[PDB]
Order: sequence, then C-alpha cells, then structure tokens
Amino acid sequence: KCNPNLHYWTAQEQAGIAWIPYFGPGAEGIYTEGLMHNQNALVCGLRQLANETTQALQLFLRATTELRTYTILNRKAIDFLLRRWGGTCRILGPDCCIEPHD
Amino acid sequence: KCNPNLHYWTAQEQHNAAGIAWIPYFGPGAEGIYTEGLMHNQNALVCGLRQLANETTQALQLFLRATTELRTYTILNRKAIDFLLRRWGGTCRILGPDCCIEPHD
Amino acid sequence: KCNPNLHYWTAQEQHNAAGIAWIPYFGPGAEGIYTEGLMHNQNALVCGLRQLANETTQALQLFLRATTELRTYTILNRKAIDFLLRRWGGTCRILGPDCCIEPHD
Amino acid sequence: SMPLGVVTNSTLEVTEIDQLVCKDHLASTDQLKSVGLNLEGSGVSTDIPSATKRWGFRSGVPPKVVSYEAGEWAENCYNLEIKKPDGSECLPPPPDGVRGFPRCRYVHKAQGTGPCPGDYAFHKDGAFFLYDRLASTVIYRGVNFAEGVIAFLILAKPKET
Amino acid sequence: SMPLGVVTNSTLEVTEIDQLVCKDHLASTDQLKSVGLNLEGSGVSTDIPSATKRWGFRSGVPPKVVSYEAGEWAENCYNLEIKKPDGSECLPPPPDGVRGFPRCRYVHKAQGTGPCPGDYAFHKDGAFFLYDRLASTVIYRGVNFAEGVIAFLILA
Amino acid sequence: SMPLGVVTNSTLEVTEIDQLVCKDHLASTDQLKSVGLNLEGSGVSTDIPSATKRWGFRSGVPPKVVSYEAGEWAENCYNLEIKKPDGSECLPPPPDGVRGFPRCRYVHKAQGTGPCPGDYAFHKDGAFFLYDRLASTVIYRGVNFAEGVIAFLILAK
Amino acid sequence: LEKEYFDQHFFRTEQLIIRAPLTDKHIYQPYPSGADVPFGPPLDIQILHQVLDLQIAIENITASYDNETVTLQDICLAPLNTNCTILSVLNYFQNSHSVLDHKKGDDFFVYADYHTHFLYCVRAPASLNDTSLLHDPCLGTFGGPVFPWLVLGGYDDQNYNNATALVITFPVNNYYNDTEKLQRAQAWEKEFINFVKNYKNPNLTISFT
Amino acid sequence: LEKEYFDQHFGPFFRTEQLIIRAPLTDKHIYQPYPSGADVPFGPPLDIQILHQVLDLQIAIENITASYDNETVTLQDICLAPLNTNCTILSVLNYFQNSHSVLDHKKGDDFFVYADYHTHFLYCVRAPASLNDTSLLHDPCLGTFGGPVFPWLVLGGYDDQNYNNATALVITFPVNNYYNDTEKLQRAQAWEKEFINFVKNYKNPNLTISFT
Repeated sequence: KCNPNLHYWTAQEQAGIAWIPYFGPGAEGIYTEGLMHNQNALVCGLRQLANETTQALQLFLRATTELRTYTILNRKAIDFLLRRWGGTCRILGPDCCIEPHD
Repeated sequence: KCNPNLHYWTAQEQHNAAGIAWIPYFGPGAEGIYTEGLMHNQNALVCGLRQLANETTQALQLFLRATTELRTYTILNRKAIDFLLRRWGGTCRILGPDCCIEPHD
Repeated sequence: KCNPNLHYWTAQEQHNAAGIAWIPYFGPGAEGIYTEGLMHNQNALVCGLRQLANETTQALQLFLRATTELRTYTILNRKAIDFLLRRWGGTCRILGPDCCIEPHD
Repeated sequence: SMPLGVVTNSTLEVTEIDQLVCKDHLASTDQLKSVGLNLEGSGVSTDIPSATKRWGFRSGVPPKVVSYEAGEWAENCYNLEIKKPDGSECLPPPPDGVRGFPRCRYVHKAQGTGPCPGDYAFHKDGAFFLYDRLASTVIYRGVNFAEGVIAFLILAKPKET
Repeated sequence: SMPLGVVTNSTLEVTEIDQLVCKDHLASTDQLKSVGLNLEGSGVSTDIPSATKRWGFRSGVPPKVVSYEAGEWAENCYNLEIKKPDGSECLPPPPDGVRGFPRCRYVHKAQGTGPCPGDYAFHKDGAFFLYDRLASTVIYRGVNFAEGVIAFLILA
Repeated sequence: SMPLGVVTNSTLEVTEIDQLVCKDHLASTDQLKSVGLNLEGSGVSTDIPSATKRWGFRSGVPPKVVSYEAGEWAENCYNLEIKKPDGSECLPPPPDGVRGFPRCRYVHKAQGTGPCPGDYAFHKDGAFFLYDRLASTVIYRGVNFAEGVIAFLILAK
Repeated sequence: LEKEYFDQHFFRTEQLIIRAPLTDKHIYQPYPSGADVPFGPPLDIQILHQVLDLQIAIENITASYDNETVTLQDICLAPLNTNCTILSVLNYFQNSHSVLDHKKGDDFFVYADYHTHFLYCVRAPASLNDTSLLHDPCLGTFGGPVFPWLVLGGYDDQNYNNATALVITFPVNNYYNDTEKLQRAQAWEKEFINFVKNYKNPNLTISFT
Repeated sequence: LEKEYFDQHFGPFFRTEQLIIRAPLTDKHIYQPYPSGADVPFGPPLDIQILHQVLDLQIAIENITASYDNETVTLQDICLAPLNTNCTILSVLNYFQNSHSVLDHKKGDDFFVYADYHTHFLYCVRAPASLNDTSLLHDPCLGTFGGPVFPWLVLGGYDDQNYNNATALVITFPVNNYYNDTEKLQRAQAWEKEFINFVKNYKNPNLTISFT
C-alpha cells in the first residue's frame, strides 16, 4: 500500500521589518508547504528509499557518542570531493572528470 | 556617524612557542588569553566594514530561524565546502569558460 | 621501555551480516559494540605511534584552549577540508609544480 | 553504504556516494536534503490501543536523535503520558529544543498508569519517531510525534521537496 | 545570499560565495574569520534608562546563539538582574559555556524589579547581544554584554 | 598544525597537512582515524597514593573534552569520589553522554573525604583522561578513567 | 526616643496605635544597588490606601460650637503655610491620595516609587529631592521634616522598612492661656475620638496611645 | 560493665575522680572511611572545634598542686601508676597519648585524607590494647600508663556498640585510698580539695562539667 500523493512542509526562508525576531513570526509560522499530485513514479520510489536507508543509519548512530547529529550531509559532501578529487586525476579521463579540450 | 578607529581583541594562540605554559594546570586563566591591536586612520576599511555588519544582519537572523541547534559553529566550515563545490563539484574544461586552471605552453 | 605490543579496541560496526540485530531494541547493549584485535612484533610502527601522541598533545591543548565548546567532534572534518583547500582551493597547473594532475600529449 | 537518491526531472535514481560517476553535477550544499516520510503512508493500522504494539521498553541502549529538513503531513499524531504504578513517569521529558510534529491531522492523547520494564521505549520495527525537524529513537512525554523514516537525497536544479 | 567580505591589501570587497570566480584563492580554513563589531560605535546614545528603549520582551520565539572569532573594545557594557513585580527573575540564567564580554570600559550594573510581559528579551532593531565569543538574540542574567552584530570575512 | 601520521604498508610517516605534496592520497573520511594511547605503557608508577602526584586542582580554566575513535587495553583504571570537608563533592558529575573506559584489566575504587583547593582536577603533566570514546582534561566522579594521549592518523587503503 | 520630642516642642497630641491585622510584610530592593530590603506589613499598597483615607477624613472632621464650625486647622499646630503639622510617615508624599500610586519605570525597570522614596526619606527627612529619577521632596506638607522614629514602630535597629507600626500624631494647641479657644479645641477632640474609635475598616486596627 | 571495673581493679584500695562530659553547643558530625567503609557519624564531643577543650582541662588537672605542710602535693604522688610513672587516665583522649600537639595530625594528600584521629578512634574502641592502628599512621592506642582504655568505661550516651554516637567522653582519675596510711591520706585529701574547686569553676562555655 503506497500513497501516490506527498504533502510536505519545508522550513526554509527566502520583506520589511519582518526579519527581526521581536517582530517576526512565532515558532509555528515559519513553514511553507507544497503538493505532489500524480506522477507516482517518484513518490513511491521515494518511500522505497527511506525503508532501506534506516538499516545503515541506525548503525551509523550506534557508532557516534553525541546526541544530536547535524553533520551527516556535510560528511557526504566531503566524501563527494575526496572520491572525485582526493586521488590523483588524469586528463586522459579513465575514471576522473575534467573534459579534455584542445 | 562612523567611528574611524578600531581596537580589536583576538582570542587565538601562538603555536610556535610556549614552555611549561601550554599545560592548563600551569597556563593562563579564563581571561589572560587574548591578543589585542589597533587600526587607527586609513578609514576606508573600518567604515566600509561597519557597512557590512549592517547588511549581513538580515541574512544571519533568517538563517538561525531555520536551524534547530542552539549554538552554530559551522557557518565558516559550510562556506569552505560551498567554495569547492562551485569550483570543482562541476566539470571544468581545459580552456575553462567558467573554470580556472589556465593552461601554459 | 616502549611497549611493542598494542592490543586495541575499535567501536565500529558493519552494515551487512545483520538479521534483526540492527534494531536498537533487539541489538547489543552499550558494551557489546566493540571489535578488538592485536598487533604483535612490528615494533617499528607501534613505538613510532607512541612517539606521535607525545607530540600532538601540546597542539591539542592549545586548540582546546582556543575553542569555546565543550565537546569537539569536528577536528577530522576540518583536516579533510584543509586538505581539499590546499590541493584545489588555489589554481592548479597542468605541470602541477605544487599541485597534481598529469598532462598527456 | 548508505543509499543516496538522485532526483532529476521528477525521476529517482538509487545510488551510492561513490558510484555517482561524473556528469551528475552537485553545485551547492543546498540541494542536499533529508526527508522524513511517515509509516502511515505504507499501509499500517493506526489506533491508539493498537499502535502500542510496535514499541516496547529496553535498558542499556543510549538514546540517539537525528535531524531532518523536510517532513510530511501526518494523518495521525500521538501524545502519550504514561507513569509508573506509583508516581514516576516512564517517558523522559523532552530534551531542550525538541517540539511537537509541525503539522498533524488528528492527535491521539493517552494518559493513565502502566507497568514499564525498561528505562527507554524503542520501536519494535526499527523506525524513528519524528519531532519538529528532529528524528529520535525514543519517546518523550507530552510532545506530539509521528512514526517515520528518513531518506537522503541529491536534487537537481529544482530544490523543492 | 549571505554577504562575504574579501580583505585584500587593506581594502575591502563585498561579494558572495557564488559570484566570486577565482584569482581570490582561499588556502586554509584559518583565513575564514567571523568578527563582531559594536553598535555603540555607530552613533547611538547609551545611558542605563535610555538604552532600554532598544529592546523588549516577546513569547513564542526560541532563543538562538552563534559564535564569533574576534571582537572589539566595548565602550559601555551592561549587567542586568531583573525580577518580576512579585516573581523570581525575568532574565534566564546564562547557558553553560557563556561568560561576560572580555573587554568592557565601563559596566552599567543594575538589579531591579519591573514588569516583564514575555518569556525572553529580544532586541528591537535586529542586532545581537555579544558575550564571550558567543552572540545571542536574548539577554541573560548577571553576564556582561554589549550590543553588536557579526560580519564574515575572508582574509588574504 | 597538529602532527598527522600516515600509515603505509605498516610503516609510519610523520607529516603535516601543511607539509605533504602529492604522493599520498585521501579517498574517504573512513581512513582518517583518532587513536588514544595509554601512558601506563610508558612505565610509570601506578597506585592511588602515588598517581595523585601526577594531577592537581586548579580554578579558572574551564573543562574541555574531545572524541577519539580507537583505544587501547587499559592496564589500570581509577574510580574516585571525593567529598569536601562537610558534605559536597569536588568532582563535577559526568556530563551526559560520558561512560567509563570500556576495557580495563584492573580498576582502583576508593571513596573518602579530603580537602579541595580548586574547582576542577587537572593533569600535572599535560595528558588527557580517557573515557568511553571521549577524552577530557578534568576528573568526573563515579566513572572509570585511564590517563593517555591522542594521535591523528591517515590509513592507506 | 519618642517622649523627648513631645517635651521639647509640644501643645496637646492626638496619636493612634496602628498595626496591620490582615496583610504581611513583602520584599523590595533599591534600583542601582543596596541588596534586599523587606517592607513591613503596614507598607503594602493593598492596605496603604486605607490609612490615608482615615487621616484625610480626620483633617476634614468638623465640630459645632455655638454658631461656629470648628475645624482642625483652627486649633492645630501650623508652624508656618496653613497646613497642619501631621507627624505621619505618609507625609513624605505631601499627603495626597492621587500621589502614592506613582511610577516612573518601564517594561524593564522600576527606577523609583513609594519604596525608594521611603528608604531615602527615612534617612534624609529634610531633603527636597530624593536623588532618584522622580526628584520627589521628603519634606512634609507643613514645611518640616518627618523623623521616621516618631512615625514608625515595631522595627529592628534602623531597619525602618521592617516597622509594623505607622505612627500618626496630630499636635493640637493646648490653649491653657485662653479658655474660649480651649472649649472649641475640646469640641473638635470629642468628635475626633468618636470618629476614630468607630472607624469601620477591617483592614486596619486602630486604637489610642 | 561500669561498676564491674571499679570493683575488680579499683576495689576499695583506690578512689576515683569522675566528671560528666557532654557538648552543649555543637552537635554530631559524620565521617566516612577511606577505601569504601560506611559513613559513621560521631557524637557531639568528638568534634575538634571543641575537642581541644576537653584535653586542656585534663592536662590542667594533672597540673593541680596542693599545699600540705612544707610539701607540694601533685597528682603523681597519690595517683594509681601501675608501672612508667604516668598516672592512669581513663579517657578517650588517652588513645592519642594525651598531648595537645598530637590531635591535629593527618596522613593524606590534597586528594584523600588516608588517616587521621577519626580512623584512630574507630580502631581502638574495638582494639584498646593494641600497639598499631593498621592504618598508614601506625599510631598506638595504648594509654600513657601502659594499659588499654576500654571504650564503654570512657563513653556514654551511645547506642549498642556504636561508641561513635556517644555524647559523653567519660574521664576517670584513680587515686589511692590510703586506708592503711593516715599520713598519705591527708595529702591525698588536700589534692582532692583543690581538684574539686578547680573543675567546678572551670570557665569554658563550650563545655558542661559536673560530677558523678
């Protein structure tokens, strides 16, 4: 049983005398939402990824000592560059980027 | 109404030298760790730098609203990662219309 | 006087070879998560390993003095960012005098 | 090891962090996202006396929490207040900075007394409990939560999900 | 989106983390700096009952705090201990790891009683309250603070 | 500026991120490791009446703590509970998320009363106090600890 | 310390025992510095209003003698300014019911009020300025200082804020040398005693001596 | 056990001087052993802010002199000295060899107090006759007269064998009866008369002293 529709809230910002915390919205008026009707080749495939990510993530947490873990996305960014660029690259392009031009 | 004079305190150490002073049980307390300075005259920097603290106020307040943690130490670390991703996350070309590494014959 | 032997423990886990055991409610407690080993003979590495932890302690104490937070988990990440920043933050060259990459003609 | 999905032109590709290969550009950290999807969108049965059979108590595992950026519109949310037989709440109070689920359709409150073998209550299926942009492994008292799971994505130039 | 200043040979350039292309090389994390500049040095008038017109109380906004690396000599610091008309304290105890402003010229002490509509005291202009290498949006009790705002720099 | 060792084919090379040019590689963060090595292996006296001469009390320096990935098998561990002359404990409580040293061959438990000039207990030689994957400068009450120092390594794949 | 004053200056005196039966003593603190100061039971706004109504009514008490209406001002001691001498601690606020509710602070502080004026006046009864942000004089309505030990009681040492008694004294001319003025003074006294002894106010306990 | 002792050794060949001792001002404090032990509370008169006083009185009592004929009568002339000319002093203070410069000792470091008077008291109230407290200080609890000091004779107000909880530190001075020698009896009575007057008007508000 998969739900083709995904209604999501996202707490990211983007006004006059509104950024001030003393004037701005409270703790609940900070969310923006959207809608994903139909084209259920992405929503149901999205739900089939969080079920597989849980096994690795529950073991990633067991290793760490801290309570709150905000740095998973930054760690994947460093691993991105280190795999691409950490090793020596070649202009020939056997497995590395850098499109040759002459 | 700009103040052309800036006297700054800097809480960073000096790694090359020490001597039975890096030990916390021998070292300075919580107040004797600051290096100081002064920036008199040449007022094109300090007055142009007060005009930056007034501009990043809005962005910094809006960034903290979204974040859930209390203390934010990683603002500088993220901006370093964003530096490399713009340069090297995408593919450059030897000629480099939008990328660096100039060739030399 | 150095100890050539080094029996160590590591608190790391594997993703595979797990059935119903990845669940916290069914998995091992707070003590049955450590994998250990042994490093016999091989004294050129171990006694040279005990003579690096005697040298990094001063720099670690000074760094901890500089910071404000209690727990510091970020050191290795910062080192990785510094590595990338040296290698690629500055413009590289095809010859790579201080950079890398190999130009094929 | 941790699967990472790449969304391009409304199409998902399950891949790793190393098998990306080239030409799949990652330009900024903005297009890295973590989404928390609810278990109620996977065909479960959600009553208040029939959902108490997917969590149970345990001692010896420290609690762990993890943050996510985007969540879903919960059809059901729960709010439990359970105390030991004499006077002590089983559920630890929420840590400073953990609030209820932002958007809930119908909340399910449950007071009352019940036995509690174990320090903390974990999920019996391996899923998280979603709080306000923070997903945990345990249950905190007096705070709305929904049971869900997290996914990690790389988006294309569209960065809205 | 967040402005970034590039200090090259005692001259400042305002740019971002996207518009810069290169020839402004960043070599190490050391040269990324965060500095908190005082607001009293931008032409304001500060007494003890005349600076209270710049901040007030609100409920519903959770507090936040950031870190800044280098600071400035504060000409006037404040140290407040406020108690409710028939209550215990308005201002919260400082969170663990927060000290007073390292370098204050004169400190305006105050322990008073007054009304307090709202959980926390925020600034009415959007600036920060600076503490020892930590800047927050609220006022804590018994800790020396100065009003300022953070800038982010790359130094050559 | 911290020293950083490179392990290649089971030989150790001391270098710095400021040093090093191109021949060494870094493919993933997994091969960056932190190891905490004990001091008892350096042939030092180990008892309660004699180890006390290696650490003392101080006021004015706040506590700090860092994480380390891999440890050793502690020859000795210590468990201490000190109460001020009337009714109060000098040692601060273990901060949340800190446990005992996982693998000790022998411990040293003692609980008595003593004077305490100073807020916190510091090491009189510059070394750390090792706990469950968390190395601190101070001593906490009721928790097993071993005294050692940390190293930072890169492991070749 | 009390009978010394009544034998050096005074004149017949009307005095009342005053003690708070219902309320209790609360806390306060001076604004800039000065630790904590508790204020006695008769020193609360919830009850302080009543004692000033009693005194103002006493000042308005009239008695009939022959074809004349005898007021307090006809027989009271007015050293100057026709205002009668009122040895009462409310006289630090010039004896007005629209003044002892005053405020100066903001949504953060309360710089000065009856409290801070209280603490300064008991130390400098003759001052024309309390040195606070309100610059309210401490001198009484009759043009003279009000010594706190003559208008307070039940306090320990010089902690006059801890006083459980608020002494009010009305000096009245004895008129020993003038019989006719004595008759008018006695007529007002008879009305004053009856009004005070049957003052219906459960928040106050009023007797004589 | 009290009158049993005074009739087996202090039989009517010996007279005894005894005083009531109890702390009027202070109260009872708590002490804990060094290794693990169990926190044991001490009676009021066992606190050193006041315990120095109870020893000042006795060493003064040992120094009372009385005039008889042309002789100066001291306590040592009439006291029971079984050995060593030191008089028998039955008191808790005799566990520490009766000196004002000894009952402020320590053993420890700036971390733990390994041994002190505290642990020394617990040991010999169990082992009065032994020469070594088995602590790091190895201080004997045998008295200055060469004999053991039994806690139950020199303590009072305690529960069961918890001699620590005692609110009394009983002090007894055995004196020769001199029933067979009238001349020695006269000198003994002269010293006794000085002894009662001194102790009855001993001006210290920290102590309450009476007889029997």
